[PDB]
Amino acid sequence: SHSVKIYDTCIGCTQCVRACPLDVLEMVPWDGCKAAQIASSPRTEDCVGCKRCETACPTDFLSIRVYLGAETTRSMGLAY
Amino acid sequence: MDGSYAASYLPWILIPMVGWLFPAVTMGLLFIHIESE
Amino acid sequence: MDGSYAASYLPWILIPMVGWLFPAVTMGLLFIHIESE
Amino acid sequence: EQWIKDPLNIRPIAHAIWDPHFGEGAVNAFTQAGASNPVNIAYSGVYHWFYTIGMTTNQELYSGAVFLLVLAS
Amino acid sequence: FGLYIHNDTMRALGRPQDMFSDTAIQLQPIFAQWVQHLHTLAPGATAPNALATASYAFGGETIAVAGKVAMMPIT
Amino acid sequence: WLTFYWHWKHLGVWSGNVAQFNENSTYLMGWFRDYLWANSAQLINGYNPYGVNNLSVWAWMFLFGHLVWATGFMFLISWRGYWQELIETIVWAHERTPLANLVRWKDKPVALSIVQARLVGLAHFTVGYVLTYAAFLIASTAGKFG
Amino acid sequence: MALSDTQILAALVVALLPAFLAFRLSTELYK
Amino acid sequence: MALSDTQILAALVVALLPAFLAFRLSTELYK
Amino acid sequence: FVFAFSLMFLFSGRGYWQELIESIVWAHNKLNVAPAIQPRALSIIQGRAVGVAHYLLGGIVTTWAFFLARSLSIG
Amino acid sequence: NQVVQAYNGDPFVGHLSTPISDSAFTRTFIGNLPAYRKGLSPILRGLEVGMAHGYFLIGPWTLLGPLRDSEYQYIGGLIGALALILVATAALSSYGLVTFQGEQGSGDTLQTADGWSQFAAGFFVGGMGGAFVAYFLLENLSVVDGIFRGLFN
Amino acid sequence: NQVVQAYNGDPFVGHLSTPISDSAFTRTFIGNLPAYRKGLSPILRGLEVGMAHGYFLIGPWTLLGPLRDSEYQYIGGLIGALALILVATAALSSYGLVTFQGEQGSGDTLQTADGWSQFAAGFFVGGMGGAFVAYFLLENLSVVDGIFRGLFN
Amino acid sequence: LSGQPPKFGGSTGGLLSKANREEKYAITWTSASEQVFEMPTGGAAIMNEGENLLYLARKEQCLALGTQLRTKFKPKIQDYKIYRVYPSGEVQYLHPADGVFPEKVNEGREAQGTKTRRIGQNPEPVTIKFSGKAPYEV
Ligand code: CLA
Ligand code: CLA
Ligand code: CLA
Ligand code: CLA
Ligand code: CLA
Ligand code: CLA
Ligand code: CLA
Ligand SMILES: CC1=C(/C=C/C(C)=C\C=C\C(C)=C\C=C\C=C(C)\C=C\C=C(C)/C=C/C2=C(C)C(=O)CCC2(C)C)C(C)(C)CCC1
Ligand SMILES: CC1=C(/C=C/C(C)=C/C=C/C(C)=C/C=C/C=C(C)/C=C/C=C(C)/C=C/C2=C(C)CCCC2(C)C)C(C)(C)CCC1
Ligand SMILES: CC1=C(/C=C/C(C)=C/C=C/C(C)=C/C=C/C=C(C)/C=C/C=C(C)/C=C/C2=C(C)CCCC2(C)C)C(C)(C)CCC1
Ligand SMILES: CC1=C(C/C=C(\C)CCC[C@H](C)CCC[C@H](C)CCCC(C)C)C(=O)c2ccccc2C1=O
Ligand code: SF4
Ligand code: SF4
Ligand SMILES: [Ca+2]
Repeated sequence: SHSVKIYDTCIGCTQCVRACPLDVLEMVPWDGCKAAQIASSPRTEDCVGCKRCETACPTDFLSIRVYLGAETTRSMGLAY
Repeated sequence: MDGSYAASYLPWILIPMVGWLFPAVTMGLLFIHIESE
Repeated sequence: MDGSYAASYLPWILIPMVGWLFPAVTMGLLFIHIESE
Repeated sequence: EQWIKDPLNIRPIAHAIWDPHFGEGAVNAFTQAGASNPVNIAYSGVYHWFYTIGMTTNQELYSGAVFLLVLAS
Repeated sequence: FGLYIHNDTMRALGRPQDMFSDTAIQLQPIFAQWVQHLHTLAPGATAPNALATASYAFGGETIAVAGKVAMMPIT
Repeated sequence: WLTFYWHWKHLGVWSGNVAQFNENSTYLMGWFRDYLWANSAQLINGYNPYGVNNLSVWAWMFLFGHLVWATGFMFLISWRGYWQELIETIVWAHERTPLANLVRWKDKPVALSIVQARLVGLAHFTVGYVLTYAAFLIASTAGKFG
Repeated sequence: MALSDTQILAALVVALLPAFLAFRLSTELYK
Repeated sequence: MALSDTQILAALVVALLPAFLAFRLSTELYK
Repeated sequence: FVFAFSLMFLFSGRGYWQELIESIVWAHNKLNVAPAIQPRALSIIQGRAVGVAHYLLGGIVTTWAFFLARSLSIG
Repeated sequence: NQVVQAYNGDPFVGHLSTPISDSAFTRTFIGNLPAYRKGLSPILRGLEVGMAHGYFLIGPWTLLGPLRDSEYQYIGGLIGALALILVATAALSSYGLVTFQGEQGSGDTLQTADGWSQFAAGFFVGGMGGAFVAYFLLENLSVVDGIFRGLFN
Repeated sequence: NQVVQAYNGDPFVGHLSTPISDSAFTRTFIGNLPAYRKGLSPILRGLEVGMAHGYFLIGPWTLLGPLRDSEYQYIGGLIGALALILVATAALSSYGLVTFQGEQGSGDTLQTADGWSQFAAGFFVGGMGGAFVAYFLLENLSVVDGIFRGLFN
Repeated sequence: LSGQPPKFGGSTGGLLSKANREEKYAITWTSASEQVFEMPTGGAAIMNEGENLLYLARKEQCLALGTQLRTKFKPKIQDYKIYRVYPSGEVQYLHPADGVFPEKVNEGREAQGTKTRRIGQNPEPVTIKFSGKAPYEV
């Protein structure tokens, strides 16, 4: 299972969740930005690691980070 | 058994096939069919 | 394959042992080891 | 022992070839350096190294190999 | 390619009898040789108004122009 | 580059024809013609339709090293998810083929990872590089002096 | 001059001594 | 005059085509 | 040359090359000659597109020069 | 009508009911092959698989092997296929030790640790002696020819 | 430290956990022998025991029997060991009729009346043909030597 | 999980042996009209009127359909439920987890993966060499 970490530089423009193809990410309430929301990763067991969230992140450097960890059936994306 | 005709090896193999292999397969296949539930 | 050196019967048996018997045992034992629970 | 009597002419033999895939052409081609069997010519230079450091017999090279088996142990 | 690798190895081991060649285990293109034979026999039989073959590459005459081959049978 | 330079300069020194190197190494065609093409002649005739000699194993190794070096180009140019989608057809083919679907893998067949075939293609490149040159280095020198 | 048959066979019996000690090292390193 | 080896063998290969269609007709008549 | 030049693009990839360029961008920023159009490495498709262009340019030009010099010499 | 349908009704199982994969002839020939025939113990499954596989396996080394132009053409074809079956039964038995080690199922006897070892035991016996009987028919080919054309009557 | 302990933790069972009896190499070699290998059916584990035993058994009568100085040295080595395996499988089958007659245990498949008879059936088939394949390698030893040194290429 | 399957002629891209051994994935949606949708396993199937039940091999294939069901139709299907189906019969309901689509912020959702520091404020690997933990873990 990979690790998806969300850092405090989040602006809450929800682009990582919309770029997510595996329903890993969701928006939770937060107080550290103007949009008052931070990305969260409650479902990293379904994380394939394809880093579409990191492409969609507009902040510098990144507010979301995917670290490729142990490979399972779900993370290797196998239909077999 | 000899033969001056061409493909004289064909009765060498078809006589024991139509004679033995064809009845053993077919009567074998018919014995499963006519006695199946 | 001949040989004027002594123990020329030893490459007669060690070449098919290192060539065949050593990998079939080792990759045999590795296949059980890397695929066991 | 054959090579040290003429190091400029005799080809140093690495080891013997034992390959069942060899035909009669390749047996006759690799039966070289005055040998009676298919051999590989040494190009590592160990013959020049062993002859310079005093080794002159196959008994000395054998005693060196057995000692290095013991030294590996 | 493994046919090529086989007789690359068999020629290297000094075994020309074990190769895939015309002096050894033969792989004749018998369907293409038959098609070449049909095209050589095509004028008169199946192309009766054609005087010569469609191409001399199928078989037949060697064509020279200036002491130099224009077309030959490609066996 | 440096072992080509060492070998070609020493090939003229050992044969006495130092002017072969000194007047052809200044341009790359003399490197191509008088060194690569010229000295590979006895190598590639290690076996032929008219027999073999002692350079037959080096002729086979020379072509062996060409094959291993070129096979590494597959792992370095073609990349992973081409092959993963190709394996998924092969995985489907095994699962739907009778008498063979009774045999099943324990480890799921996947493509080699992105780092892995960069290593595997490099290992083929390096083993292909070395076995090519060591065949050419030896058979051109032992064919000329040995 | 040449080595004898009993010299080659003795070297193989001596070679079982690194064969056994490499087996002990390999199983110790695996632990 | 006489038939060749490739004429007798080609007659067998054509004879699959009634053999395949007699199998289809026999299974269709059985249904 | 161009066949071997292709393997720089085919075997490598742009995250090495972008990190190399930003060191050369530093040496242009040191001498105040950094361009306003920011130097980027080629994209991943273009890194493959350049490599496949130079490979097939290099290989065909080799064969064209090999075929034409051989077949002009013979005859 | 349409003769390519969904495989066994479900259109979302990744297979198609084709005239090759799911015809009437396919379901009665594949299903009556030794690996799939109903009621067979795996010792008879492996034996009939082994006898078939051992029989044609001396063929490539007899007619194309390195001994094909010596006086030991049929001997060298046999030892090639006998050593192939020995690797083949070792490939079976190592597979069965690996594949069936955590638990034993109940639906299929063949997909079980003791069942697959009966399959490997049957494949070994039919594989070597099926190779040996075809070797025996090839060394005594002059006898078998005289049988089949009545030279001994 | 100490390399001899109580066997399996109990100091009052009459055995000792020695480097010969209970080492790691002993437990993975004895336990992977056919008689102790996990998951094997008795027909395969009988076969693998038979193939090993039949193979070396022609060797004493080949090189030391009464026919060793005639033209039938390998036949008399085979005939001497075929009848020994036949006594051996008669010893196995009569043992299984005696040892397992009262009840069938659920623990070991090999220690059961039908299980021990599969063991004897495997030992017979592997024993005789394992004797025959070594006989076949001995009568055709001139072929096998020419294969192993490439005299037929 | 009730629903008639969509009208599909079958494909080779669907379920393999993983579906009946490890897990499979079921997507359930309600359609207003009988419409044509592109199957994520290859081919085109037809939505049934009312509830549809489609079994797919991967969670990505269900979400590739759910992305398509939400943006490639003139009435948007924004009610698709995605399940994980096990061979033992137990069904785990996956998407959307709280009944609200995850791009919209919902209360009662707890933050996982948040670290309350920058990505350059991660500790050095030299300080954690033999603890076994990554710089993003501890
Ligand atoms: C129904 C017609 C007919 C009959 C009465 C015969 C009779 C005979 N054939 Mg045959 N033959 C026929 C058709 C026929 N043939 C056709 C048209 C061919 C050309 C492909 C052959 C090719 C052929 C060969 C090459 C051989 C014979 C041979 C023989 C003899 C032994 C049988 C055998 O080995 O069959 C072997 C025959 C085949 C494998 C092919 C037969 C295919 C036909 C068309 C099947 C006919 C089925 C029939 C209509 C259905 C009857 C149903 C009824 C029994 C209820 C015997 C004289 C052998 C011979 O000459 O021995 C000296 C032999 O070697 N035949
Ligand atoms: C048209 C069919 C036909 C033909 C071709 C034969 C032919 C023959 N019969 Mg026969 N016969 C038949 C029908 C036929 N019979 C019927 C209908 C009866 C009742 C009237 C008889 C009654 C009869 C008697 C009473 C006897 C014969 C015998 C003979 C054989 C004499 C030589 C011999 O010892 O063979 C030995 C040959 C065999 C036993 C056949 C097997 C040979 C092949 C090569 C073995 C193949 C095994 C192999 C592993 C499997 C191949 C796999 C496949 C995929 C290729 C000869 C082969 C005599 C004999 O000795 O035969 C046993 C004998 O005793 N016949
Ligand atoms: C590591 C050094 C080394 C190398 C690479 C070779 C290479 C070779 N040996 Mg060997 N040999 C060596 C050590 C070496 N030997 C030692 C020290 C002895 C003296 C006891 C022998 C005894 C010997 C015999 C008697 C025979 C060979 C033969 C041969 C050839 C075929 C392989 C074979 O049958 O091996 C068989 C070798 C043995 C049974 C004993 C070798 C034991 C060594 C020490 C194991 C080395 C393990 C290594 C260091 C670990 C690294 C592995 C790593 C790559 C993963 C080949 C030329 C054959 C030959 O001459 O063919 C013509 C042959 O008949 N050798
Ligand atoms: C270093 C290993 C090595 C060696 C020693 C051999 C040697 C040989 N190969 Mg081979 N080869 C190998 C590796 C090797 N190969 C690999 C890596 C490849 C892939 C490139 C090839 C590809 C290859 C091809 C494609 C072919 C050969 C064949 C040949 C054989 C030619 C003669 C023949 O018919 O053999 C027959 C001999 C055998 C099959 C070996 C069995 C003989 C023993 C005595 C049987 C023992 C059984 C016994 C019951 C068990 C003993 C118990 C034990 C405790 C003592 C010869 C034995 C040809 C052939 O005919 O071989 C099948 C052939 O077709 N080779
Ligand atoms: C298909 C053809 C083929 C095959 C398979 C053989 C086979 C062999 N030849 Mg060869 N040969 C061939 C063609 C071939 N040759 C050609 C065309 C030529 C030109 C005429 C030669 C010329 C030639 C010569 C000059 C020599 C041989 C030798 C050898 C022997 C190797 C001895 C050895 O130690 O092996 C063991 C093999 C290895 C150590 C290499 C294995 C490398 C693998 C890929 C990687 C290492 C293993 C890896 C780490 C893990 C794998 C798992 C493992 C633990 C089980 C063997 C009989 C030598 C010989 O006779 O031996 C003394 C030798 O000197 N042959
Ligand atoms: C000379 C170099 C080389 C070789 C050997 C390969 C090999 C392969 N390519 Mg290719 N490829 C190459 C360069 C090469 N490629 C490069 C430069 C590119 C980058 C653009 C690619 C990109 C690529 C693609 C994109 C595709 C292939 C595919 C394939 C396969 C072709 C079909 C097949 O299996 O044929 C049979 C195998 C061969 C001809 C390889 C030689 C096998 C030898 C003869 C066997 C020898 C016996 C063996 C070694 C014995 C074992 C001994 C033991 C010690 C291990 C094969 C695995 C295609 C594929 O996989 O589709 C099926 C595919 O789609 N290639
Ligand atoms: C590289 C490919 C290759 C090679 C070179 C060979 C070559 C060989 N195979 Mg083989 N084979 C192969 C691939 C190949 N095979 C494949 C892929 C298949 C499909 C699985 C087969 C299936 C096969 C069979 C089933 C047969 C052959 C046979 C043969 C031999 C035929 C030579 C011949 O005509 O003279 C000698 C052989 C003959 C003249 C034919 C005799 C056939 C038998 C003895 C007659 C059967 C009588 C009767 C019908 C049986 C009834 C039994 C009764 C109890 C009812 C030869 C050694 C034959 C064989 O092994 O004979 C011992 C044979 O029967 N092969
Ligand atoms: C009392 C005493 C002294 C007197 C010592 C006397 C009176 C004699 C000493 C002799 C000695 C100490 C000899 C040492 C020999 C060491 C050897 C031989 C080591 C070899 C190691 C290797 C690794 C070689 C491997 C190889 C071999 C085997 C080959 O065959 C060739 C290849 C090669 C690789 C070279 C002194 C005055 C000092 C001071 C006070 C103590
Ligand atoms: C019809 C058909 C087909 C074909 C088939 C084939 C491919 C055939 C083959 C065949 C085969 C391939 C067969 C085999 C045979 C074998 C046999 C029949 C064997 C037997 C054996 C015996 C006789 C015995 C032996 C022995 C001995 C001698 C001693 C030791 C032990 C034992 C007991 C083992 C196909 C698929 C196309 C499909 C369609 C249908
Ligand atoms: C390592 C080790 C060891 C050793 C071992 C040994 C002792 C060996 C032996 C070996 C053996 C002793 C083996 C055997 C072999 C055998 C074989 C491999 C056989 C097989 C068979 C086959 C090949 C086939 C056959 C047949 C035929 C031909 C026909 C009839 C029937 C049958 C099928 C059966 C010891 C103990 C010290 C311990 C430590 C470790
Ligand atoms: C070298 C290299 C670069 C660096 C290449 C760059 C930055 C492009 C260099 C362009 C130069 C400036 C000009 C190239 C030649 C022009 C096409 C010439 C135009 C015609 C002239 C006459 C003007 C990559 O970006 C790259 C990306 C992905 C995989 C491999 C590689 C790679 O190998
Ligand atoms: S890597 Fe892909 S699946 Fe994982 S969180 Fe990022 S976008 Fe979602
Ligand atoms: S990580 Fe990026 S995409 Fe996700 S909420 Fe923060 S700023 Fe938006
Ligand atoms: Ca030969």
